[PDB]
Amino acid sequence: FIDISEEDQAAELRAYLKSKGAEISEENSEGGLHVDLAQIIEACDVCLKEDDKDVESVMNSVVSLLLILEPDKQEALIESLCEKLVKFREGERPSLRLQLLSNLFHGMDKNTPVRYTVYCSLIKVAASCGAIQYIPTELDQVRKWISDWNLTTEKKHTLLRLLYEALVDCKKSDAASKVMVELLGSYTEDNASQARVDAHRCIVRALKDPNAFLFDHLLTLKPVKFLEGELIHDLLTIFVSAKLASYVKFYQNNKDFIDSLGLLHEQNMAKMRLLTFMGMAVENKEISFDTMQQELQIGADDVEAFVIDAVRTKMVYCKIDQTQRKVVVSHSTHRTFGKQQWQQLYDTLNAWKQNLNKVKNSLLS
Amino acid sequence: FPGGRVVRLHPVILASIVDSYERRNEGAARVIGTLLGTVDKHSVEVTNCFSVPHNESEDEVAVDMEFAKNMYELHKKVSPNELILGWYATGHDITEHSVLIHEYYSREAPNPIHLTVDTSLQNGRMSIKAYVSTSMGVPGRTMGVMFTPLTVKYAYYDTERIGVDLIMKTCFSPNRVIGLSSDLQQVGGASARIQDALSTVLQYAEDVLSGKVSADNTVGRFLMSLVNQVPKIVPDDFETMLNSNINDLLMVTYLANLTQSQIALNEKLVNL
Amino acid sequence: GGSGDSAVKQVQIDGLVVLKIIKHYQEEGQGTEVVQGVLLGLVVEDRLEITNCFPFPQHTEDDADFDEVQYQMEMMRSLRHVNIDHLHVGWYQSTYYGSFVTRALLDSQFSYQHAIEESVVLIYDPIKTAQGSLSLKAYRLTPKLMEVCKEKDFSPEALKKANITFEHMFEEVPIVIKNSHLINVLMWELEKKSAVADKHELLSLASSNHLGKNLQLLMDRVDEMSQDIVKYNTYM
Amino acid sequence: KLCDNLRMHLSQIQRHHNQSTAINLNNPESQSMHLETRLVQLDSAISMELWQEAFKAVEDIHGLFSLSKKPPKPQLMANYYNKVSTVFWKSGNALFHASTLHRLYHLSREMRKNLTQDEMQRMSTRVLLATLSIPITPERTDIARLLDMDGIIVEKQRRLATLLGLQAPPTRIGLINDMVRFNVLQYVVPEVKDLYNWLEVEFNPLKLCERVTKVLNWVREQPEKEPELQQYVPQLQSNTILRLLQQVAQIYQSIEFSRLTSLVPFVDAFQLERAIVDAARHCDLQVRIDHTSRTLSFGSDLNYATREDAPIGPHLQSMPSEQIRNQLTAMSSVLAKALEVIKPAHILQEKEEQHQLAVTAYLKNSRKEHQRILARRQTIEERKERLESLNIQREKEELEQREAELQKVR
Amino acid sequence: MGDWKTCHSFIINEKMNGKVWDLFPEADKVRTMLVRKIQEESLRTYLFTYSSVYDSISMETLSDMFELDLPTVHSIISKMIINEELMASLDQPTQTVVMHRTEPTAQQNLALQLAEKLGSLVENNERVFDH
Repeated sequence: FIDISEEDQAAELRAYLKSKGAEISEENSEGGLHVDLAQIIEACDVCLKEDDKDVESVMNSVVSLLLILEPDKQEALIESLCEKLVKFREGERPSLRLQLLSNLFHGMDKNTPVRYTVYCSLIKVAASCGAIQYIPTELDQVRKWISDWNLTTEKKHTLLRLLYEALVDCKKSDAASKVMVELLGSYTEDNASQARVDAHRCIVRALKDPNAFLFDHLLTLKPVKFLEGELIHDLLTIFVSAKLASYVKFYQNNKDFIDSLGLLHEQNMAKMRLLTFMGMAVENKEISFDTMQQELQIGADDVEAFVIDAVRTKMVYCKIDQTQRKVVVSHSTHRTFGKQQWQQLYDTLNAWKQNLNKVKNSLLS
Repeated sequence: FPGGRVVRLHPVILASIVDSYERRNEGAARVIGTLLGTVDKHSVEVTNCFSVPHNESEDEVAVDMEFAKNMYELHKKVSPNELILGWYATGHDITEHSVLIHEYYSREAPNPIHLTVDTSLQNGRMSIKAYVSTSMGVPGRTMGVMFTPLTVKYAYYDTERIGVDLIMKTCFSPNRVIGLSSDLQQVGGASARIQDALSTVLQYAEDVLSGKVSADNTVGRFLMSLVNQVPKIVPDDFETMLNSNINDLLMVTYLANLTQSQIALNEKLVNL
Repeated sequence: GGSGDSAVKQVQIDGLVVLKIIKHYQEEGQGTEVVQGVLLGLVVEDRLEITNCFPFPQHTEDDADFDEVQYQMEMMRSLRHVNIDHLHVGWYQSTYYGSFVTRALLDSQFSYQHAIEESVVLIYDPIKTAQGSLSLKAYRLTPKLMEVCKEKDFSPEALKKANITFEHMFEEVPIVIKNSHLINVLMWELEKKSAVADKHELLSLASSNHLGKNLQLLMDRVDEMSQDIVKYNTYM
Repeated sequence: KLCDNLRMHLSQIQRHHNQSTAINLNNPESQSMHLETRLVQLDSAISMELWQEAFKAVEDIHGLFSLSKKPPKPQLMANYYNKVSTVFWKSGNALFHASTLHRLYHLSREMRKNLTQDEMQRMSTRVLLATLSIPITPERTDIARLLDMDGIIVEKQRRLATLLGLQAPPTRIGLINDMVRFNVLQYVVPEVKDLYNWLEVEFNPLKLCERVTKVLNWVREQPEKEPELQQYVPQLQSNTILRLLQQVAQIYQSIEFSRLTSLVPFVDAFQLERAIVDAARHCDLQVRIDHTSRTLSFGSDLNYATREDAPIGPHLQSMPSEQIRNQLTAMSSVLAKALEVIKPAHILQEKEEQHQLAVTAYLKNSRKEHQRILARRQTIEERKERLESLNIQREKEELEQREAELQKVR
Repeated sequence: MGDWKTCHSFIINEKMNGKVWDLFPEADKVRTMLVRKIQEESLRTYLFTYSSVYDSISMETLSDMFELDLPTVHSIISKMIINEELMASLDQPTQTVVMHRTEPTAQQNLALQLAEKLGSLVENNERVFDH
């Protein structure tokens, strides 16, 4: 490139770097410098003039990128320029411009706006590699602060909604979907109209990935303790279909959008997980083969085949005996109060056992 | 995608910088040296480091580069793996004399990575910070620069991580190499008592008014994850098997007392 | 005080030294009886501070032939230029299996101890002995044996010297029991690591469960010990 | 004649009497010795001696090729000789087959890069032959050899493998793992590639037999399909059953023998049960085979040591179950409770904020001591240099002093 | 390894191929005798190795799999239990062997106990050299 350990005059040195592109860059450099050295007015040429016909302006751009952040209103300056990158439709040298700033340095993150602008630009400019770097940083930043002013948060929720379906990996899509559901299910977009549209999407998201169990994710934290059951959502209908365990319950309760595509295969996958858990959970815990054939409504060897991928899922998890003691342990699935009451029983057990064994090991250390 | 973006470090590399700084050879303020390792794609693996004769002053830099080559040969005979990755320096970050530190590195021609080691009495100051130069001039004057930030994380050898865990317990207070199983059992009982206190608070938060929402099917899966592993299952057949194994382990332990006593009977006959 | 026999003093070993040994591990030649290197230190308060170490890198594969003098000479030139001088107070080994004394290393210790009284030989025994109490052992040799050095021979020398009686199960020097006052930097690291780096601490602990379920460790160590006990006892 | 000709050849190389590698004098002599040994080895000879002379010839040639720079056509001939070697090693030593085949695929890959080779169909059959043949290494049944110390056989296997140029013999899981990371996996034939997908990742044990049997018969049909591949099918078929049996032993506790036979279609019922019995006899899985109503039990947790492990670690991906082993109960009890507390617990965060305050209280005092310790340590460092060095003179001076004194009292 | 049909094949085929079966008109008588000895001692090695895991054994499977009559199988098993003095309960009427001799640790314990016994034997040998 050329050096920036020339005697600053940094604005003038960067102006002198405009007069090394197309002719139009030079005229408003030198004829700008005949009026003022300026700040924003001098910088406007880098935003308005193009990176010629391919993006090898990156090294002079890095010098320009720091220069605009400190003297005035950084966020307004940095939410400019970026849409030129998206229009260009090359990603690597544009990503290098975004990567140099990143966040948490050089005039800072905000408060979130500078971080939002680089992240928003990166989603528009560049695919999975840039986004996957951003998400763990965003997650551990969220547990240090999250916005008082909702519109900053709503800008982020909208980016996460665009991003999760643009992550072309099903389980990174599931992970990004869960982060979007946790934030919406926590605070902001409540604003119940915004919540309704993503609540209807959450029912579709649960049916979309057969890894999403049935109602378990909604039950687990705030979402079921935040969204109405019957009012508009149709939310408890899925919870009723899950309990009453049958093709007939889905056939009664299903709806045009999901059965058109449609939900035929997924009902059998749902039936396999729910009944195998429910029998073992109630009986209580070592179910006969003969019962399991009647419950699943399939052959003996078909029950064993269902047991293999129940074991691969790890919804049940020990060695399988021939006719009795068929599927045991794990118990990973939801059970509401029948897991809360189990925890209260376990606390009583833990408190007796840990104190008593600590007393024995405190006579033997 | 651009190259190096995450840097993997480990406590031996940090320990080598601290040792070089403290033993002492007047190195009380600005101490500079060379870091070594290998790379994969967007990752840098830093596996060792060593200091060189140096100066940094307004405006001077000295690096004994000819020592650095001999140090590299000795290091390359010690480790066929290790390659030079960059330079480390004690803070403050981004002194202008870094341009001269880049020029000394420039002679030998690989990419540089820069590690700043902090010393501040501030918990929120990060201890070691990583940067790579960008713009990056060269044929105008020398090597003017701006810095792109890199993220430092832990991951080399597990025995080093288990050993640093033990060293971190020694940092709290010794902690010493004969108690280990008992020390672990006390850490586990100390942790189990925190769980009893935590679950008592988590339930009582629900009883008092409303609580436990983040601790609902989440904690109910953690407690099940514990219970499924230990004690595994529950029936009479399995505890009978466990007690039979305790008797065999006791029998092996008893036979080991008998072997040691027979070695003692041989020892006592041949030392009279 | 920390004084032992002759003029010797108890060993104080840095945790920085332990990390430097762990970097040069026990791999790139797992089965191979390589004596790893020298220990450097100085006479301090009540004790010997072992401040440093460096490895001696020989012609290692399964084979492991000895190596050039100028590696030690250039390393001890280089080490002095960064910090203090080549004050060499012992040597260290891991290396293969659980704690064993291959016989010519006793002669090597005897030759070293005749040259330097104030010296400790360090044996490191971690996962390969099942990690595992007494995982670092620091041993010195007997003065009466050193006093009559050289030599031992086959039956002359030995018949005269061993019937003056020399001790040979001997002083093991206890290591950590107080602060070095270098903990400070590691302590500032500790509160952060923990912190938002919790993923690393949890993963490091979780490696143990994978190791403990997978490895047949009690049977495995008993089989190598049974093999070792039968080899040496049948030879004796 | 081959043994004495090799003694003459090595003696001629050791003369250097107006002779060197630059005129390629070694190359027709080595080419003859390779062709003569290779034909005698195929037609009939005693196993040991042909290999003993051939390995010594290979060590010289590897030296000469490294010294003279690596020559492409003699290395290509060495690749052709190595294909004869892999077949002989599948008969005599699976570890040597694994190192030679990996070397053959490496050297032939470098020859394709260096010289260009457009023989696409032949490359496809040779890659499928390589992936299917390579991991098939049984365990050691030589009981007298174990007693008389296996380590000497291992010493020769390690040195012969270093002589071959691939260090120590490759182990079963790592050999699969790095072969998968090689971009030759991309080039593998569809039926064989999806056979790999069935054998490695979609390893459903009640559907493996449905998938494999058709592909196993197809690779056993001989007109164009490499004669080596057809003789590797029964060992591949047995290795498939062995991998399946260890997975079944980790998923089933007990099974009827009638149902067990139904799940594994095979050439004969007697050979099938005899194969299950043979693995049970050797102990490549924990089983009790027979009972009065003829039912088989793998059991839980029972002998979760060498006999379940087979013998040092499973031959498949991580669906082995949670069986109890040394320290595991204590480690899982501590780790689960630690994970539950460390991940989100406010009382632990509160403890840490108090601990961080205590660390800062120590550190804020420590900087005052670091300033004082600098003056103490600089004073110590300078005078430690001089005091220890002055003594390090004496511990040498006294040796000369002892002789000088002992030369004054005689 | 213990495959008896494989053991027969290596001994019989390669001694026809080498001109060594031909020599005596009793060739098939000797082959039949060697075949039966290989069947008996393969069954013997099978029981010795797999008594390391066998709880119990059916005797039909032993008869069919080693291609032998029940009198020969009863004769093989009874002599093995009777003259190595094994703690195994044989039922000839119900054709069933029950034993439960397992184990991996018990083998290491026996090997250590043999090694310790050779310590006491040498300890008392040194005394009989001394006196």
